[PDB]
Amino acid sequence: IETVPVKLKPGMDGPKVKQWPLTEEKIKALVEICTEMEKEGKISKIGPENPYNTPVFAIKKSTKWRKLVDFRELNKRTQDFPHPAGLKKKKSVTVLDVGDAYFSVPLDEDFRKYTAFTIPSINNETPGIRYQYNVLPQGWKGSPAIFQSSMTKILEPFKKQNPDIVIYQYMDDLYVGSDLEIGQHRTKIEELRQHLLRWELHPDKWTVQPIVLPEKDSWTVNDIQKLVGKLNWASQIYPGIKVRQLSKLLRGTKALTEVIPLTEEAELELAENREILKEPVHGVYYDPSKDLIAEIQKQGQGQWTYQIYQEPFKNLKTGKYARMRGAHTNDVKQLTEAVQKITTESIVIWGKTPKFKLPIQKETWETWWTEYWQATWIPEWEFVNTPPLVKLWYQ
Amino acid sequence: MVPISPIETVPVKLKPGMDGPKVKQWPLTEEKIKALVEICTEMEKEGKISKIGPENPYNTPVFAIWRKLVDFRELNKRTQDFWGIPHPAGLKKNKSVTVLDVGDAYFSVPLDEDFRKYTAFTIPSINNETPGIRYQYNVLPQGWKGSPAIFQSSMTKILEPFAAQNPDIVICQYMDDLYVGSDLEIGQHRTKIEELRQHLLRWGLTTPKEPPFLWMGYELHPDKWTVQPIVLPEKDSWTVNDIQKLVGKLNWASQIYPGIKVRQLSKLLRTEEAELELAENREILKEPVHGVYYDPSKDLIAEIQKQGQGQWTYQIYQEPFKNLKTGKYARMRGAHTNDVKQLTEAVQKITTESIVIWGKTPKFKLPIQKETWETWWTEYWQATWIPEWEFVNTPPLVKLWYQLEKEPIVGAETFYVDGAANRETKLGKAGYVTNKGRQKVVPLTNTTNQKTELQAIYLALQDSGLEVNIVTDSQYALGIIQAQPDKSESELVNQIIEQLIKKEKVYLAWVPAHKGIGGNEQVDKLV
Ligand SMILES: N#Cc1ccc2c(Oc3ccccc3OCCn3ccc(=O)[nH]c3=O)cc(F)cc2c1
Ligand SMILES: [Mg+2]
Repeated sequence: IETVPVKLKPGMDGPKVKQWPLTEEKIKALVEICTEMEKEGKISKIGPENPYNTPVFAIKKSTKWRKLVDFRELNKRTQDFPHPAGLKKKKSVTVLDVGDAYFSVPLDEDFRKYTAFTIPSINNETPGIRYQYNVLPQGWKGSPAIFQSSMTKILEPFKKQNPDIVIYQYMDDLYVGSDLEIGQHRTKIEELRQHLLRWELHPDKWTVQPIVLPEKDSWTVNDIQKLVGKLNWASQIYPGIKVRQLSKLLRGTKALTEVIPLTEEAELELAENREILKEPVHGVYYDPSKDLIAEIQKQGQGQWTYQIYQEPFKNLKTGKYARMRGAHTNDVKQLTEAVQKITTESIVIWGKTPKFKLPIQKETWETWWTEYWQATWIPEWEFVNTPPLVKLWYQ
Repeated sequence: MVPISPIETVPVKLKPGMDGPKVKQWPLTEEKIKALVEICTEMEKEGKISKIGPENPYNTPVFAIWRKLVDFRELNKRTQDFWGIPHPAGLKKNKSVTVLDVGDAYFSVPLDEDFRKYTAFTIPSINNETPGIRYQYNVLPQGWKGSPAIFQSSMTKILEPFAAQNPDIVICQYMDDLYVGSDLEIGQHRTKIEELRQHLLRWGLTTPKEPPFLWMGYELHPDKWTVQPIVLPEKDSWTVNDIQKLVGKLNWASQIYPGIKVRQLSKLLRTEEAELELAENREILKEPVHGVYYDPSKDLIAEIQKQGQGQWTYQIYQEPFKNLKTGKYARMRGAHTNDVKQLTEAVQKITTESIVIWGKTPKFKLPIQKETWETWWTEYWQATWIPEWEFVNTPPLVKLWYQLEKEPIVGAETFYVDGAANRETKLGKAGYVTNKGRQKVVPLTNTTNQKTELQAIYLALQDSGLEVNIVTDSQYALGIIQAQPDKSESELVNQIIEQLIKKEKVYLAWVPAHKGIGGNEQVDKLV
C-alpha cells in the first residue's frame, strides 16, 4: 500500500531500447488492453520529457491476447535486490501465474520513468502511444522481490498446514512441488488457487544422461571409426578412456562396409570404457556466481538435444526433447518451445535462467521467435553459425 | 475576446551535474544590430520573448542573416535527452486528401518557465558604449533540441479528441504538417477540414497545396505514387563522395525502380561490369514507372528473383503488373554461402519491411521447388523457416547442387585422404590411398594444412567413380562441406563443389588424426 524506494545501479542510466515492428492484430490487441489498463490506473500516458523506452509485444497463453514486456534491459540495469534445492527432488511440480497480484502494489514515483514503453503505429503514420507503469509491472525482477513479503504472509497458512509441499517463486510464476497423486494434486492446486483468491511437470522423471556405446555382434570399419571418434570425444570428459586397441583393428586400408571381427584386447578395452562411462563425471559442481550455459542441437524429426553446463565438458544437466504439438512443419516453433522448457527446468533446478546458444541464424530467430513464445520471462541468447561435429555423439 | 485554450508546458531539465550555457556575444555590424533590435522588438510585441536583467548569468550567441539566428548548440549539449518516414506504398487510397502545414509551429507552443532562464541571449549595442540588450524565450526557440518533441506531443494531445469524434476520416502527422484523408463527398470533406481548422484555431494554431505533392523525395498523385526524378552526376572523374552519392541515389531509386544493381559501385568503396551496370541503370531510369497505393481487401504478394552474384530483387504487389513497391537484397559478407540461405535472409528482410509498412506478412512467390526446400530444411543442421509461400517458375531456379549420403555406400571405393604442410618452408603434400590399392601423393609449394587437406579431398574426387566413400581427419574440410556452399571465395573449394556436382553418391566420413587409424596416413605428407 506504500511505495518502497527503488533506484538503479551505480552509474547506469535507464533503458533506451528500440521498439521492434508489430503486426496489425497485435497492435489492436495492445491498444484495447492498454486502454483497459489506463482506465484502471495501472499505466498512464507520458510526454517527450521521457527518453527511456522498453520493448513490448503481444502473445497468447486461451484465446485472449496477453501483454508481454521485454524487461531484460531494465532488469540488468535495475539495482541488485534462497533456492529450495528440494524442489527438484519432488515427485511433481505445478506452475501458476500469480502476476495478477503485482498490479495491486504502487510503484516508486522516481522509478516509473524507467518503465516507459511505446505502442507502435503501422507505417509510422502517427506517433506511437507512450505509457509508463504506476504499479509493479510483470516481467520486472524487482516485482517479485518487492511482493515477496506479501506473498509470504499470504502463503503462510498453506505452508504451516501441510509441510510436505515446497513453494518457490520466480518472476510472475509460482512453483509448487509435492509428492501427491495427480488428482489429489489438482484438487490441492484448486484449493491453493481459491486460497489465493480470498486474499504439470515431473522433476523426478528427468535425469543426467549417460554416454552409451553400441552393442554389436559384428562391426564394420565405419562402425569402428565412429566408435573411435566418439570415444576420442569422450576422452575429454572421462579420465581413463583409451582407444589404441580399437584403432589397432582399423589398421590397413579396408572398405567402410567390410566387417571386422573384434579381438580380445578390443573387446576388453571396449568393456573397460563402458565401465568408465557408467560412472558419473568427476568433480562437477554448481557455482551460483558463474553463468549457466545451455547448448541446443537439432537432431531432426522433431528430435532436439541439449546440455546445461558452466565449464566445457562439465555438464550440470543433459536432456532430450521430442515433444510434438502442432510443430511438425516448423523448426523455429520447435526451438522456441524447447528453449522455454529448458529455461523452466533451469528455473526449477538453480533458481535462474541460463544463456542459450541457438543453432539458428540471428535474423530468422529475431524475426519469428515472438510468435511462438508463451512465457512471461525471457532468457539471453547467442547464435552458433558453425556446425558442431558432436551432434550425432549426443544422438 | 474568445479565450484561447491553454497549452500545458512540458517540464524540461538540463543534464545532471551540468549548468546552463555561458558564451560571450560576438561582435556585430551596426546594420545587423538594428535589424535584430527591430525583430526582437516586434517579437516582444507579439509575446514570443521577454526582456530580462543582469540576474541571468547565461548567454546564448546570436547572429543576423533580416532574420535572427540564435545558436543553441551549447544549450543543446547541456539540455537533457528527448524521445522513420511513412512509406507511400503503405498509404490507403482516399477520394480526398488535404495537407495542412501549421505556420509559426514552435513559436505557437509555450516553453517551461523554469527553463526560460537558459535560453537567454544578448544584443550588442552600438559602439559598445552601453550594456547589451537582454532577452529570453517564452516559447520553443528555432534550433533548440527539445522543440520538435514538445511540439509534436502537444499537437497529438490537441488532435486526439477531434480524431476520436471523427472516425470517418484518417489523420496522419509527420512533423509540422497534418495529412487528412477521407472517402466522403468533396463538400463534406472540405467542410470537415474547415472544422478541423476551427478546432486547431481554438488552441491558437494557424493553418492555411494540391496534388501532386512533392514530399520527402516522393511524388504523391491521387491514384499513384513515385519518386522525384533521379539525377545521376556525369563526370569523367568519379570520387569517393561521388560514388557514395550515386549509391545513395540508386538505392533510393531501387524502391520503385526494379532491377537496380549497385554491387560493383559499392564494391569500389571498400570495370566493364560496373560500366555496363550503370549503363543498365540509366536504361532502367529511362521510362519512369508509378507505384500504386494499398488496398486492405486484397492479398499482399512478394515475388523474389535471383539477380546473380549474391544479388536478389523483389517486387511487392497485390494485382499483376501493378507494383506496390520493389527492392533488392545484397548477400552478407562471407567466405562461403549458398542460394537457399541468401533466399531465406531476403525473405526475412522483406518480411520485416512489410510488417513495418503494411502491418502484415505477405505471401511469397519464390523461385524454388517445394521438394528442394523440404530436403534443405529437413537435412540442414541449423533451424530454419519461411512463412507461407508458393513456387513460381522463373529461372534461374534455386536448387541444391549436391547431397551427401547419411551412410557408407556399398560397392563404392573407399578413399582415405590426408594432407600436411611445413609451417616455415610452406612446403606440403596431399593425397590418398584406397581399398583397391589405388594411391596418389602430390607435392605442393606455398600452402598450409587446410589447403592440403582440401586438396587431398579434391584429389579423391577427381580420380573416383560416380559413387565414392571418403575418409578424412580434417575437421576443417568437413566443417566447410557440412555448410553446403554452392559457391566460395577460395578457388579450391569451388573446384571441389564442381566435383561434387558431377557425383551421384558421396559419403564423407571423419576420424580423429594420429590415433593410429589404418588407411589414414599422416606419414606420407610429413616428409
Ligand atoms: N506533402 C505531402 C503529403 C500529402 C498527403 C500524405 C498522406 O495522405 C493521406 C493522409 C491520410 C489518409 C490517407 C492519405 O493518403 C493515402 C494515399 N493518397 C495520397 C495522396 C492523394 O491525393 N490521395 C491518396 O489517396 C499520407 C502520408 F503518410 C503522407 C502525406 C504527405
Ligand atoms: Mg590431415
